[PDB]
Amino acid sequence: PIQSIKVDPMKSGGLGVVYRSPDKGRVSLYLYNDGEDILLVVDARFDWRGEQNVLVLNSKFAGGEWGPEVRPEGFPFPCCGYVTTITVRVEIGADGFTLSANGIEIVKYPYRDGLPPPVTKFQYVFQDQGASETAQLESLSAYY
Amino acid sequence: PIQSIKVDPMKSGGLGVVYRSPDKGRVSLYLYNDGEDILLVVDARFDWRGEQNVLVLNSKFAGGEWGPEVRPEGFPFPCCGYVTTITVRVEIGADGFTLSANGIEIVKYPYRDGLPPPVTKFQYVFQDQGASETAQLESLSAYY
Amino acid sequence: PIQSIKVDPMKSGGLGVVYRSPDKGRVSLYLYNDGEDILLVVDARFDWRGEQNVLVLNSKFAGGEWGPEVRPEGFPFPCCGYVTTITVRVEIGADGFTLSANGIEIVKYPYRDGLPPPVTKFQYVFQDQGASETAQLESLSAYY
Amino acid sequence: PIQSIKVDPMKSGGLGVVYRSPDKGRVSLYLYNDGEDILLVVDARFDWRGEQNVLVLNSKFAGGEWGPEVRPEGFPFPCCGYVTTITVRVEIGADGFTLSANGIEIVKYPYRDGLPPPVTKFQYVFQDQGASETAQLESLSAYY
Ligand SMILES: [Cl-]
Ligand SMILES: [Cl-]
Repeated sequence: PIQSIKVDPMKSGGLGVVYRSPDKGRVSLYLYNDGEDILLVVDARFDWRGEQNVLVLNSKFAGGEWGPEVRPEGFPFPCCGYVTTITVRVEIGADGFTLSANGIEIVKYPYRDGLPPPVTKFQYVFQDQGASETAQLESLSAYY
Repeated sequence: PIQSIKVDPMKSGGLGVVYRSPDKGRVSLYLYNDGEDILLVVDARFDWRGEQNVLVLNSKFAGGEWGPEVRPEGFPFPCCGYVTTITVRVEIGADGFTLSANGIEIVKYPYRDGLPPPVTKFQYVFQDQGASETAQLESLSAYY
Repeated sequence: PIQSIKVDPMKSGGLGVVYRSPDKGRVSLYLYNDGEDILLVVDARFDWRGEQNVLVLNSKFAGGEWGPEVRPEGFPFPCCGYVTTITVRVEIGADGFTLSANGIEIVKYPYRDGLPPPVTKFQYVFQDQGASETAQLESLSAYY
Repeated sequence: PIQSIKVDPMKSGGLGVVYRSPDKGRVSLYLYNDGEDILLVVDARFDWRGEQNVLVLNSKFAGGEWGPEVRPEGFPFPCCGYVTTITVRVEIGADGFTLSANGIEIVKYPYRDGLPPPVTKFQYVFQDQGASETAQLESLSAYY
């Protein structure tokens, strides 16, 4: 449920993960810096603390709390309570992260008010919430 | 919208399509033989004539009637109006077909009485409802 | 050893094969039309009739003569007797074909005078010399 | 020419890299532990300090020098002075690392005399030796 990869000062390219999704709970992806700030989170919520099939993007500093939430239409959660393999890739952009899933671009996310790269840790977290089918991680990836 | 490949008689192997899904309408996969009998159709109904996110399997002779329709679950229909990229593979068994989507098995279809392989056609058909994102086909593939 | 797919008239798109190579012999890719003219053959000679690791492109009418033979370089022929997995794709241009192996372009073949697309057959043929590892074909693929 | 990924205590699974090979020089892959020992190196030598198209596997402790060298037949170096995309995956086995390339297994390598996992850093190094076509890294990967 927790694993991660730790990379050389990544000021370009993209990280990516492949996982089997879960019917409940959520699957978050963390993009830390050296200060251990959160340059970005990608929180896909399958069935979480009240909401289904919701995608959240945010960023905080280590010590302070969260910023304005981003919910973008386009994340391929399955309907019907199903589960499938999802590919998510995060591109390290010039003016921001660019997120896509299963090869289809979800959204551009400009770097938060003084929180630019490099990314140095990339982290997958699954948090269960009573899931009949738990998430399964297949792969973590840095691209150059 | 309508595309196919003609193989050499396959009795062993598998077939694969890759496409971006539509928000409405349906996407059908026809496995024919010589006589243009449907050994199996895989009808992914995203929104079609009053069904949402419905997987239909079945078979009919060339100019015959449909058999009883199998309705499996586990098909990565995106929630909430979305479109994603789908990967679908059918393994041509010695028993029946084995259906998969995104590296995940959905169901076993024992061939219908009188409709064994050889398969010689693999067909893609998309049929529009009122979809704002029509499906676009990517790849058609035989596996040996 | 010998396998193919029949497409709908492709004038736009690409075709793909994936195979494990042999140590000796050759592997040819034929792009036919209706009249069974060779719009293009891609003849990878691993050891064939006194050529080692030789890439031959060419075209002939159905019951006609070969044209002048193009001999490109850059084809991932394994060294030292080895077998590997090859990925070959041909893009059906508006100019000619674009040849690729393992995500890498090898050459541009402007269609031969009188042999434009539509392509309707994509054929794989392996011909043994004295190879201790015969080639085994994996996938045949049209791209749209 | 140098990049690497740093992983959670990997006692199973496999690491992998995708690169564009170089016409000369060599491309080494390092599997370190926490002591910064070398659990394994995978040195593919395209054109190195006297030899062509040679594959070397070894392991040392941090302070002492190398062990017995392993050269396994099967690495897909290109002939002819060419370059192509190579996929190498290293599986973290029960009794050893298991190496394959382009989906074809090269060899089992049992853990060196008291040098078992976990792996914690995975590292790509290209060292040039007058190369007309330098290696290009595409991706580093941990598999679970
Ligand atoms: Cl027909
Ligand atoms: Cl014919």
